[PDB]
Amino acid sequence: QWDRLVLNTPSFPSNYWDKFVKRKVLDKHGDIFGRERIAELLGMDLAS
Amino acid sequence: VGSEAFQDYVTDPRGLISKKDFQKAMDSQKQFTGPEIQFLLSCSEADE
Repeated sequence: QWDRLVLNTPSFPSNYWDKFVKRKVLDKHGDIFGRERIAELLGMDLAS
Repeated sequence: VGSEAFQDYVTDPRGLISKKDFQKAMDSQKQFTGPEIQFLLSCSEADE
């Protein structure tokens, strides 16, 4: 329940080797549960 | 159908879904090809 704060932050994968975990989640679960919902949950800008 | 993105495309208050909405929603899930999409449309009840 506490980890939800860090999902939509722009600096989630800091002190972690990869920085594209957001994009991998969007590519994996985006087309089932909703790409726009993934963007809202992860604080992602699809055009940007 | 159990997925929630399909519930996003569903908009009529009484349940149900337009054939065009069905086509684009089941295309956005990106699991069925064009022929299978049309076959599901054919197998649907397709009430007037």
